[PDB]
Amino acid sequence: KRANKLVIVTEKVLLKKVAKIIEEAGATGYTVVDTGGNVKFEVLTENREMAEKIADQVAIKFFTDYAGIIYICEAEVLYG
Amino acid sequence: SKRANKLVIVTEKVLLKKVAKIIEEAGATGYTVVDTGGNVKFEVLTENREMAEKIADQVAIKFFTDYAGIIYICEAEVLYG
Amino acid sequence: MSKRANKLVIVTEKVLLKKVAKIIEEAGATGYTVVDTGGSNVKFEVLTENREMAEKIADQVAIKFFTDYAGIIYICEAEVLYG
Repeated sequence: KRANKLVIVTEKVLLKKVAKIIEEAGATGYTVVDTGGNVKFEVLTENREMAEKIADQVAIKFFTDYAGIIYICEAEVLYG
Repeated sequence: SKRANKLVIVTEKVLLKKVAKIIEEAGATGYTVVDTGGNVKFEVLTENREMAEKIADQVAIKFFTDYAGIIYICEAEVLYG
Repeated sequence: MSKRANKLVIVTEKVLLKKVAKIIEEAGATGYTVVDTGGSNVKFEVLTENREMAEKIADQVAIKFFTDYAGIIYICEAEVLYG
């Protein structure tokens, strides 16, 4: 099944706040890693709409005050 | 340049050695492994689709009825390797 | 609104972190991610302006280090939403 792999790279301080947004958006799960260049979230979303809803919330709420980038990659889910 | 399958396996850290063995025994030339929250995340650029699916089937069938996990594929264009 | 970009990923030996970071920056990359990985190794991810930049960075890293150090370089298509 084709899915959207939404990736959010932002400042580590927003880890708890962004994780809440992902969960409240109805994301079934997500990965989070520490990165240099910060924290990187990866979320396979049900549909495009959910990927965009999470992206819009994060951006609108934190991207005037915080550094970050958001992107989508196409993923084909085999299991899970 | 060559189109390849980037197989990604996210599962519990306890299965690191077991999953690594499956990748290697499938004939994977190499793989990346990282610790993750939300766990261990494997990334493997496979020769062909068939090998990507073989590894995915093996891991899922063997561990997923007992452990948490997700397996997916992303298209990658290999420039060097 | 949205823009397609090249997500260049470089996985190599941790010893080359500083050297590869310098190549990315000198190529004109606006930013990049770097993580520690097993398989120590280091993984860079760079969303490049265009394909040409992705390939310039890849050619420099590969030609200058891959005969002596281990590594792979690939590109994945990314759709940038914010940033």
